[PDB]
Amino acid sequence: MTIATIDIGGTGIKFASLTPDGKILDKTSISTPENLEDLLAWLDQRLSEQDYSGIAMSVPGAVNQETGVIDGFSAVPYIHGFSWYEALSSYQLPVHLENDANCVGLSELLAHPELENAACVVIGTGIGGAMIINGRLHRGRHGLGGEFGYMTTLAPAEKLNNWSQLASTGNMVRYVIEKSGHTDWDGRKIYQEAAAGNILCQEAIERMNRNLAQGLLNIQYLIDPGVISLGGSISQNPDFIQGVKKAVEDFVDAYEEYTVAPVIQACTYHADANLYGALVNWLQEEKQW
Amino acid sequence: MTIATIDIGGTGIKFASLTPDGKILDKTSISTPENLEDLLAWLDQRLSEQDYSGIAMSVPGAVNQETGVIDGFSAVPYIHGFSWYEALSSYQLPVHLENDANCVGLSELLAHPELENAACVVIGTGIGGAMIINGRLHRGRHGLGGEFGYMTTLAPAEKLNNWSQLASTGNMVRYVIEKSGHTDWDGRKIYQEAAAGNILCQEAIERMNRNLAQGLLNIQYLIDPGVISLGGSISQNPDFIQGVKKAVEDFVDAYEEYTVAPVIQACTYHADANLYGALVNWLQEEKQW
Ligand SMILES: OC[C@H]1O[C@@](CO)(O[C@H]2O[C@H](CO)[C@@H](O)[C@H](O)[C@H]2O)[C@@H](O)[C@@H]1O
Ligand SMILES: OC[C@H]1O[C@@](CO)(O[C@H]2O[C@H](CO)[C@@H](O)[C@H](O)[C@H]2O)[C@@H](O)[C@@H]1O
Ligand SMILES: OC[C@H]1O[C@@](CO)(O[C@H]2O[C@H](CO)[C@@H](O)[C@H](O)[C@H]2O)[C@@H](O)[C@@H]1O
Ligand SMILES: OC[C@H]1O[C@@](CO)(O[C@H]2O[C@H](CO)[C@@H](O)[C@H](O)[C@H]2O)[C@@H](O)[C@@H]1O
Ligand SMILES: OC[C@H]1O[C@@](CO)(O[C@H]2O[C@H](CO)[C@@H](O)[C@H](O)[C@H]2O)[C@@H](O)[C@@H]1O
Ligand SMILES: OC[C@H]1O[C@@](CO)(O[C@H]2O[C@H](CO)[C@@H](O)[C@H](O)[C@H]2O)[C@@H](O)[C@@H]1O
Repeated sequence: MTIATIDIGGTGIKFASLTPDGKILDKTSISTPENLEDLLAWLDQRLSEQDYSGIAMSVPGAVNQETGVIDGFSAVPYIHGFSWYEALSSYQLPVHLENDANCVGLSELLAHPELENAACVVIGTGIGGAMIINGRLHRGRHGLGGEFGYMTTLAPAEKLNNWSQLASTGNMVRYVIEKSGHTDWDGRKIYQEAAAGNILCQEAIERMNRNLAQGLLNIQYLIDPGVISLGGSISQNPDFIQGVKKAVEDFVDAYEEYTVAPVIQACTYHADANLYGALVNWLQEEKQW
Repeated sequence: MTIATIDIGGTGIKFASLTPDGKILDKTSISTPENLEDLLAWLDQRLSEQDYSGIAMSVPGAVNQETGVIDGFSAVPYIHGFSWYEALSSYQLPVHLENDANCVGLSELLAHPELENAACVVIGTGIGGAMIINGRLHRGRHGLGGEFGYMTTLAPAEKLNNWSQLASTGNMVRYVIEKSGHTDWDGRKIYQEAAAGNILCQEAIERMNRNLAQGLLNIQYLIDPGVISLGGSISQNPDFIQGVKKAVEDFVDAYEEYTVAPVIQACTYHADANLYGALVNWLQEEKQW
């Protein structure tokens, strides 16, 4: 059994053949096509060249599990408005799709197959997330389960002041860009410069970690997960992870109200997390998990 | 089949015989006893006088479903630190207990047996809650599921600024008490006086509803329930319910970020909500639901 596993994003399309244990057997990618018709022909070319038992996909936007339709909006607009169950029917394979942040959450089941209740917070330009409840994805009435970036941790005012706005890597970058006066920054450089003495980076980091810690304690007391995994590029840096944990410890010690602290850990995967999670989504929906 | 149903609180102990459809067949109460030994003898007297098939209980504090022990702290301290499975073993009946705010959430299943995913926010002196996920109570790793009163909607500072502090009936009362200069207030009087022209009451109400609306949109975007039910004494007033909904509509219209609005409704029950919910908890744990 091989699963044709597909990650569609603005940054490119990946196609990989995975085993049911989650081993990548081969991996290829192209630049995002200009039109649906060029993507379907690429996908036809990849699918045609092994005997696949299933097609699993990580996509941006909100999937309707009943129709195969991806709603909402994303960086790849031509993927929306039709049934992928129909678009791929001719392979006569079971097809499942799932939203990318949910995929990242499910990839943790491969790494930690004993997880029952878990939250995953994917930190990028904004903040997306996922919930697992008794070993399964929790999607919610309107597929909005685990949209932790919508959480307002300040009173809305001129701006919504949702978590994505206050606590994301993109918004830490946007803040150092505004005060440094130039745009040659990313999260990883902010870290090097703070380590080198750079005061404004030190402070960008402290605000970031403190806003994350406030929002992570909310998640802990609202859904009470066994663990919260942090994903996205920045969670791949152990200095970020240690800084967030210390920031959480500091809230807990300061407010007598707090008893339990969340268990926090970096996501296991990142670069291929959507492949692994789209795989694990396929296996669960087909009940081979 | 009759279930001996018990609600233990600081305000008194209720004992009622319920049918499995949720009909109260008889209902009695006493003042909270001064000691465990007087409560167990009262309970023995009530239990002795019909043929019960089960014992269902609503209790304050955190229940350990495996041990029957109620942890934490409450207004009735002598109920903590022992197994109620042991304390009641001699009746040789199935015994289940559940925390009171969770009970209130489960009472909604009696009123609305089709609920799959639901949040319940119990508004009193503070804010407690419950989550239902696929028709069952979600308790979480540390029985903290649905402790929505712990959610911080402002940055912590001198005070934690958790939802219970900013949005509860008790804290609306505490605010009118502080500015009116006297203590002859409750939520229901605040409403009459605001209706009569009283400006400070009008404002207490507006702050209350606006803080509730902010926190209710968080719940909607974080767990994405089909409905949020509001319980506690104040939710029994239709003017409060209408004011909260309008306050939510006003956030939605103001922030382009918001698409879906929560469906909000008053809890069906209040005065006997713990009895009904403790009943429904019993039936689910015994798989007769
Ligand atoms: O998993 C979707 C996938 O399965 C196929 C057949 O292998 O279609 C089946 O599933 C669809 C979704 O419910 C049905 O509408 C269809 O009629 C059924 O045969 C493929 O056509 C499709 O890509
Ligand atoms: O943690 C994985 C999570 O992050 C994203 C966005 O960063 O990963 C995508 O973009 C990356 C570019 O930095 C790639 O390395 C990665 O392979 C790609 O999927 C989300 O798409 C993903 O859900
Ligand atoms: O690899 C670390 C680092 O590089 C980034 C830069 O955007 O992503 C690149 O490398 C990934 C491998 O980790 C690829 O999947 C991706 O396509 C590539 O752009 C970061 O996301 C990551 O932090
Ligand atoms: O539901 C608890 C209740 O059941 C009884 C027997 O009717 O005890 C059973 O359940 C306990 C909880 O697991 C066991 O420890 C016990 O050994 C078993 O017989 C009552 O004793 C108890 O109140
Ligand atoms: O909505 C029910 C919820 O409210 C409480 C606290 O108000 O109800 C208890 O106290 C009331 C006094 O106003 C009583 O009317 C009610 O019968 C009693 O249980 C919580 O205990 C309950 O969970
Ligand atoms: O009944 C409405 C109103 O009265 C209060 C006052 O505290 O509770 C009393 O009445 C209840 C019946 O609704 C009883 O269960 C309770 O014991 C009694 O004190 C409020 O809770 C409620 O809003």
